Amino acid sequence: NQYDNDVTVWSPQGRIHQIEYAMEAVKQGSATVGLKSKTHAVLVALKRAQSELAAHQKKILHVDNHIGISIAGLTADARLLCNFMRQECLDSRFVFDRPLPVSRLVSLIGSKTQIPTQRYGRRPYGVGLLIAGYDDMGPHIFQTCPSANYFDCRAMSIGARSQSARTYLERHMSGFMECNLNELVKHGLRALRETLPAEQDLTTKNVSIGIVGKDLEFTIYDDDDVSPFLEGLE
Amino acid sequence: SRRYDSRTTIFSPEGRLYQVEYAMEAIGHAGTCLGILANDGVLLAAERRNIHKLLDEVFFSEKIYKLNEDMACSVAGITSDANVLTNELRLIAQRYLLQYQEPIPCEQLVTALCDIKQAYTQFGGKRPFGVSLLYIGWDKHYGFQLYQSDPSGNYGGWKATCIGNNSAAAVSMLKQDYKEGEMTLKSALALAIKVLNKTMDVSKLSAEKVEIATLTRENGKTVIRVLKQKEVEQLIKNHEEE
Amino acid sequence: SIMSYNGGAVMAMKGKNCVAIAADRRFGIQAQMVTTDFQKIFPMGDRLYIGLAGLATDVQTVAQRLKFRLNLYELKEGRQIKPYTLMSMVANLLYEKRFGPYYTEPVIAGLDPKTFKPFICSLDLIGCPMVTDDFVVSGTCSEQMYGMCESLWEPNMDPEHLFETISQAMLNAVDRDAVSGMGVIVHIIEKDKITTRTLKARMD
Amino acid sequence: MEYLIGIQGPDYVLVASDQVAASSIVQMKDDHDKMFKMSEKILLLCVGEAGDTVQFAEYIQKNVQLYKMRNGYELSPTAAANFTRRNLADCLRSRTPYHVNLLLAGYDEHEGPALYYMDYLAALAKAPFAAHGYGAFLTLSILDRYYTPTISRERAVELLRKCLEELQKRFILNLPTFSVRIIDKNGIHDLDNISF
Amino acid sequence: DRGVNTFSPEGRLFQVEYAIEAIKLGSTAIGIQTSEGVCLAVEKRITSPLMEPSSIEKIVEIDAHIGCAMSGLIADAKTLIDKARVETQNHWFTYNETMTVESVTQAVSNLALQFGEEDADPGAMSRPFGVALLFGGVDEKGPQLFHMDPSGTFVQCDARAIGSASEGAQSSLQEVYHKSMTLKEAIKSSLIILKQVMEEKLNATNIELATVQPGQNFHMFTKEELEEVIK
Amino acid sequence: GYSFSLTTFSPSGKLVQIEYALAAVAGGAPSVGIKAANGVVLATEKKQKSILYDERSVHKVEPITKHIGLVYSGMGPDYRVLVHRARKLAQQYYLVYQEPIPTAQLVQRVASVMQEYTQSGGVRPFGVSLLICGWNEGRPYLFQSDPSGAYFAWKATAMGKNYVNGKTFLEKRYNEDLELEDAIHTAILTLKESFEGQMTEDNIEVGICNEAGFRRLTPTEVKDYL
Amino acid sequence: GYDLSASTFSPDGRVFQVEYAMKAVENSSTAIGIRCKDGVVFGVEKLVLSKLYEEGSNKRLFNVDRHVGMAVAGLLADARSLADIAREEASNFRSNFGYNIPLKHLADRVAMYVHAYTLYSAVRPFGCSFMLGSYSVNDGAQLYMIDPSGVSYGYWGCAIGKARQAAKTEIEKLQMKEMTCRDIVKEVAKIIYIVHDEVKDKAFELELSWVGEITKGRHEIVPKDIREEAEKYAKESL
Amino acid sequence: SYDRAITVFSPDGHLFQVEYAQEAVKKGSTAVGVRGKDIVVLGVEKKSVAKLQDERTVRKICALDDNVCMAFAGLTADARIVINRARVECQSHRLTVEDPVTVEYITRYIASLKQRYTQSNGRRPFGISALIVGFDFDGTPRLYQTDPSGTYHAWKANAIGRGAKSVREFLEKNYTDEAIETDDLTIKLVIKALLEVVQSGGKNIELAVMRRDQPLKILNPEEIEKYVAEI
Amino acid sequence: GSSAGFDRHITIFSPEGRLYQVEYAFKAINQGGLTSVAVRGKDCAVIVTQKKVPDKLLDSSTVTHLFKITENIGCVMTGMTADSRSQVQRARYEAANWKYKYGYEIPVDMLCKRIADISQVYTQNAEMRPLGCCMILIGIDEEQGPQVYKCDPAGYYCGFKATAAGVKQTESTSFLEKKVKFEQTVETAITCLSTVLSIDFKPSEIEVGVVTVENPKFRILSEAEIDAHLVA
Repeated sequence: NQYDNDVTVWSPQGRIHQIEYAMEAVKQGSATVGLKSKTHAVLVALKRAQSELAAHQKKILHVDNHIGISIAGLTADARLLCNFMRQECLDSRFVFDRPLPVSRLVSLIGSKTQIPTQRYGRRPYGVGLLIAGYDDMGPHIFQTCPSANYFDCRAMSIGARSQSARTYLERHMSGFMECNLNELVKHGLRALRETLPAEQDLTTKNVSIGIVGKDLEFTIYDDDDVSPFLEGLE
Repeated sequence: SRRYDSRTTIFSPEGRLYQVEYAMEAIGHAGTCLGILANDGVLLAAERRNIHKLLDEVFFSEKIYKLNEDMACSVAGITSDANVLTNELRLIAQRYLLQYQEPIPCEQLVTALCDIKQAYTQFGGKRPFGVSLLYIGWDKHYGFQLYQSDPSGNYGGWKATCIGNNSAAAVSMLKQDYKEGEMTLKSALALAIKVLNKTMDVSKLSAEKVEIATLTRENGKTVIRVLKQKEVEQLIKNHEEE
Repeated sequence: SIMSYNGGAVMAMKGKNCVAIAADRRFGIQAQMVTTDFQKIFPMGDRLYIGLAGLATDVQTVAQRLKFRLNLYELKEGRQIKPYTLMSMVANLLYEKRFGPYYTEPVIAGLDPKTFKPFICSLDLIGCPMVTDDFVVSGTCSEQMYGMCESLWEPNMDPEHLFETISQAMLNAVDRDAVSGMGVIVHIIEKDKITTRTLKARMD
Repeated sequence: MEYLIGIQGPDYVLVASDQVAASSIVQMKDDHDKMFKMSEKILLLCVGEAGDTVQFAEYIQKNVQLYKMRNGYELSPTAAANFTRRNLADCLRSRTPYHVNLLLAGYDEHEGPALYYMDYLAALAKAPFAAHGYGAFLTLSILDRYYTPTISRERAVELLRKCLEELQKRFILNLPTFSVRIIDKNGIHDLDNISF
Repeated sequence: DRGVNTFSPEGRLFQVEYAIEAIKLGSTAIGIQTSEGVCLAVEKRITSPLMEPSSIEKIVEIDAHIGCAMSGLIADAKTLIDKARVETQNHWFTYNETMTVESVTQAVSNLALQFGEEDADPGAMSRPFGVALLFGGVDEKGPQLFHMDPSGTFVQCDARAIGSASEGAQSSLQEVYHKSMTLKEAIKSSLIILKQVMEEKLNATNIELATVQPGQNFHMFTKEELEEVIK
Repeated sequence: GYSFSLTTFSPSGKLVQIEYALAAVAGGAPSVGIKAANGVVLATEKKQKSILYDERSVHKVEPITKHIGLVYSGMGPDYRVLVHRARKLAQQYYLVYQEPIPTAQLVQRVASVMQEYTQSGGVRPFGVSLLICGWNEGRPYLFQSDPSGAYFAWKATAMGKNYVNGKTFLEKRYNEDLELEDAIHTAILTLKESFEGQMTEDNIEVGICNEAGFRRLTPTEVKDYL
Repeated sequence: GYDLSASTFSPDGRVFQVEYAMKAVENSSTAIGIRCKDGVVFGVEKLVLSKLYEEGSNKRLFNVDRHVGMAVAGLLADARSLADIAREEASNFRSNFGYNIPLKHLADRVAMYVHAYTLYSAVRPFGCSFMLGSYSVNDGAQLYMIDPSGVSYGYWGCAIGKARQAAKTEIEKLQMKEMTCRDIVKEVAKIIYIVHDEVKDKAFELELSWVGEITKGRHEIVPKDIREEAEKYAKESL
Repeated sequence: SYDRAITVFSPDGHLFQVEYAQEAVKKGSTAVGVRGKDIVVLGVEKKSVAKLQDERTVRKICALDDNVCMAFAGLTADARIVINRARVECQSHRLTVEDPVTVEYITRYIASLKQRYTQSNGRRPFGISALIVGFDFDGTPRLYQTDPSGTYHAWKANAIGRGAKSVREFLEKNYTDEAIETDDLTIKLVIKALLEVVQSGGKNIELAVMRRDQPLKILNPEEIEKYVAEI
Repeated sequence: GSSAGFDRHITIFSPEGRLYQVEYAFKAINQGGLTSVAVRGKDCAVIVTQKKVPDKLLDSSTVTHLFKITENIGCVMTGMTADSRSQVQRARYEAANWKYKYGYEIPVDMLCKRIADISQVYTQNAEMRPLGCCMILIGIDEEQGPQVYKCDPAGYYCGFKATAAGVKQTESTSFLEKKVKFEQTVETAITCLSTVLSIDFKPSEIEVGVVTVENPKFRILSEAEIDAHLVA
């Protein structure tokens, strides 16, 4: 009771409740999947809708020509972090005239989000992220956390019931490197559909796709543009 | 750190500010000060609480401070706080004189200190000043004047008032005896002694236990002056005869 | 020069248990006279006066700022300031603007508040005090004042003799100075009285 | 160059000023008012640098009006003059100094009429009569020769006309019209403009 | 005692959740987006006959093509309203064009979580805004309707109902709105829903209504116009 | 640092933090000040816990200027801070006025520093009372400054442990006519009234102030006086 | 609540907040540091929580300088910021004095920074413990360890993590003073495999880095071939 | 610098501090404002009227400008601060727009300042409510009311302070077009409305009117006495 | 033992006028489980401390409670290790700064006072806690000779003939008291520690720092130097 209010208060078990409460925000968010092959990196997210007359919330944002993200949790914080990422990428292109390596950008995020978890009065960012990018070391899929930790993965999933997608992801990750664009996008979609309820299904309304590869700038597909990828799913 | 914050400048559920109300409790226990305004002047009369035989006398007075050429004040409550406020009034009056090359009107001075007092009640997290003042002054706009201010930063002009111990009693006694417009400094001084004889629970008043400044005009010059013990003794004598 | 922009002359003289302070009354901009009764000598106590010469604007500012400080000083400490202490106060005030100074050279004349001992001094624009036992001059015609004081000043002069000495010094000194004149005001500071006189002077 | 003039009488202050607003060699305005009402019985005539004049005058005007609103009564001419000087003096050594020349005229119930002279360096001086600008050089001596302390207001207007006529024939500038106002115990009164 | 930026066990900011609770006590505002334009309708909720009905402004003009309907703590909205007004004018000065409804909503939505009490500077908010907004305007994409709450989340809506009767009004909205719906029908339908969810008898004085259509500028309905649609 | 007051008014109108700072003073070792016709004495117990403490190392009776000196009761390290501040205030005054600061003007400035720690953010009052003595304008001065920042001018007073008994003893023994040399005796005697055992010239410290200035009596001199 | 702030001492003179941060390092993977005759070897039992993570993710071995390596345990985010702080120190030293910072000095500086977060309520103590290893011809081999309190000590062999009490006894039985980097790499690998728990905390990877004469004073990850052998000699000898 | 958040949201979206500030306004002396045809009248109760107090120093009806004046209720010290702020703003407006500020404009400014104090760090809300009257350039009379929260409306006749509800109930059933027909009648209304709460009717009320164009006027004891005799 | 509000969490006055937090910080000095002893001789000053290395892999050379402040000033720390190191660093900075602005080496009594002044601030400011350590400084004064000073968490400091700090502070004081009421000075110190510890430690079990009149430079005795005094 006395240990779960401030981020600077270590509990007796050696944990920080506030950082754990901020991670709950990512788990309540809509599921999103991120996987990569050998030449591409894709993101697939389930767009949520407040009501039938509302538009599905944006879940895939642009960062740069070689970097794209997928958010889960507090949207205001997601936009905050996105802005920071955009600036860093812009700075790299202004100073060194070259795209900022995805791995280096991820480290900046880690450091930036770590600060607020040690200062009194501050709070952790309540947003989880999935980062897809393409630099000189190929395609990358990173996952940022609210507790400033980040992991380099082959495929990842965050959000409500993302464990089911993760289970599917782990089972079919052996044939991801050799997968082609169309093929790789199907796996993501299949894994993304595993977190959905038995009744509900993935359509061209609640599905957003973002791809970035060897010879392709990070582009986002919405509604009608996601028809091609959707056509074929068993 | 929120944990240790006392929260000095927030309202209570009834729309009260407790620090201000408790600062006021302090004052109602301080030595009695009373102000009476006459036709020919204004006076302050204060119970002394520095009474021990080994106290040295070295100073103008315990509780009566001169603010500029035309005003004085006496204070009730936290002495060290009163020292901050009285130094600030001197600074405010000299600021005015510097700017306009004229003495600060008495109500402008009062108001400007009370702005400082209201700010402590509203923002900054510090406790208020535990002080009430009575101010006496002459200016060219209103002539002889007497004000009272309190820790809320509230003030009001009076014909006669009292603060400190047994103020409530002094006030009902002034409401009985104060004659609007018919008061002279002699009459005022008499009443002071009468009211001070009743608000002090030492039976015999004693000219060692009180301090009396008067403020008059002589030849287009304000004159502020602490009565000497002889004069106070006589004043006391004169009450005994009544 | 900025110091001669408005003109003006001030001088203080020491006598036997009395001090004298005099100044010109002209207020002018360059060659044009504007008024003939501009105050240059200000009271800083019953027997303490400060004379200020130089830029008119700074003369008024310094006088007003000094009054501000003296008033506060006399409220804090419950006593009249001593002549020497005032000099230091003024020096400190002038030294604060070391690299953007007030254009005024003050002269202080008075008697000690408790001992009534004559005291005169002069300070430069940046605040360098100079206590003398005879006389101090300041203004556009300082050279002329030096000549007059050096030959006319005598030791242990009485109030009447001191008045005549400083009057003759100022009068003849301002008559050789084009930007100083239009009347002369003299203050004779004694133990029990202050005598202010305006001399019959040239108005050209 | 702009012209200002003030003449103080036993119980009134008469002031006047040119109405020319000039831009290099052309007169852009011929009915320009250089007088600013600070209060019921106080006028502030200000000339000098473009911009500064109106900025300083209005700044002073706003504070004088604020003073009256805050306390109920108005500031006296003397207090207003010193307030103005203080403000002008404070900016003198600052980064943004006001290059303005002023004449402060006003009437006080207990102090009587008053006329103040203020140059751009903030030197304040009280005077029976005063002038500003290049026109003062040709008119100050006329004031010296005819001005008496008990001069009546009717005679003061005549004296002011003499000064204005001197400018007409001796001054190289074209100042054909002047604003004329008077301040007594009944307030500020506009008088007929003196034109040529 | 907890700070304003304290996270709950369910992963939510306590203050933001409490700010959303404050929006439910506000008046009911309705926004409908059609191909003809966007209409906004909010109940004035007059508490006394002596109170002037024209002094209650629940619908304001952000710009010529953007209108706004607020709900909840009305005084908090003013600050966000001015920000929106400044953003569009700033956009016009710099780019010589009008800002899109989405962009304006986005800019206003960014101030939502800008509050704290430790790392902030002299001028920061000590709590979130307690009001929901409805941005209706017309840009290059045509008529648009956006809804933003205290959490900073903004989203495009075909029809939205904020306020005390938000739940009941939304149900009537989805059961009576189609893609081919016209402006005239939208204006009528909104008024029909507003009158059903109002405790007071709806008339031409206790409600506000504004529309933004292609070409036409932000237009507030006058008493006469209102009366015509009330029949 | 915390920007809110740690001293605040109670519902009775008391400032308990200051009441508690005063408790600290009252448990401090005893101190005495006496203003004679031609000077002032300050005298205090500096009994040390052991005989390992180099008594000569640290001094409770301290000069501020040629003519002013201090002693205290309460918290030694709080005293140190005040001593340093008074020394800086006396210098500041001398640099402006070029005359050594009058005792009562030193007392007002130091007391003012004390009041600020009753109201400023994040701090506790000083757990110290001061006795300050000085000589100026051919008159001796003695003042007490307490933790609230209030000051009082005394003829004679005692503070620290057993001050109430001490004062009663000074009521009876003080007179105005009393010369310094005698004052010194009744100072040392007021200390004896509350002293544990065997007052030497190394476990009291004594300062005097007169025309010549302020100084700490040397242990050799204290011995004579004992 | 005596254990709620780092600026509050408890009745028995303890700073519980700093001790709670040490508990966070206690419930974490074990890392080892061994000071041999001509270098230092670092080994970490990297716990792979997921199969999705890429081989080499969440590295617990950092290069804070050309001649300095860092092995951490506890909160990775806290450890990462400390690594950046260490890097800043090294860089700043070279810019001020013109040469590589001595390990002891670097350790002292970083420890003081760590110690700064254990005196106030405004901030919280770092939830990580790390090791600093380096090698130079003028300094020889040096190994230091810093914890949440800020205490810095030099070691011959050190262990941090959940199994540090068991790894120390395994490090104890070794003659590291006469050993070399080439030979200590197999022992480090062997020791890590021994303390590693099978049932609990399943699935781990072995991280190995060294600095010494073999690597010419530069801190770097132990070569794949040498690591292979070490891991092959660790599993075969267990 | 103190950066603690004093005004924060509660579980049901309530700002406790703002409600506590409104509680302080309820204990304030009754103040009534009535908007007449060609006149504006303000009337405050004098509560405890001592015989030794200088009446002119504790007036609760001040002037912000020539055309704008105001009466308040609640914390007198707080009111003084607000009044000074408004006065400064009135001179600022007069200097940048060369025109007397409209009643609503200064009302807006004061309301905005009050709202700013409910969402700022280290400060508490102002504990007062104000009645602002006056005339705009065109000549139309105005009457506004601001409260601690920062909300403000235009009224015909309002009452604040202790007994505001009681006076509001009587004002509704007494405010008509045949009640503000003439200046006298309008003043009587305010006096009669003030007699419903203020004890010992007569000299316990402070009245002041503002006729078109002229400066604020204050009725004297005998001038008010005469009005009371007619009622 | 009265208490009210938060007088046991932050450095504020309790009902009796005590500062509990400062008192707790004195208990933190004994948490290290060590004892220090400093003895002032006629022409020298020595500091002996308990050197305990219970770990085996620990590099004994990096384990020490004796620090060199300046060339002629040495010290021994007792209590929380991390706090001690920061205080040692502060003292070193203060000393270097003193010489840079005054032109001469800072006196031991002045250095001790400066560290004590800094410690006082922690007892008056609530935001930060006091340090849980104790500092003992030794050095040769050019006019007074050998000096031994010690300051604590309360901000209190004093000059000493001989003084101790740590777990057996009360026992070291009682042993040195009888002795006060080169070789002997070094012996007395070692004896005091050994007497209260009952161990008669070897050369590698304690550390020795000394400053003499002839050799003012702070020095640390080696294994062979410590054994020599132990054999006698």
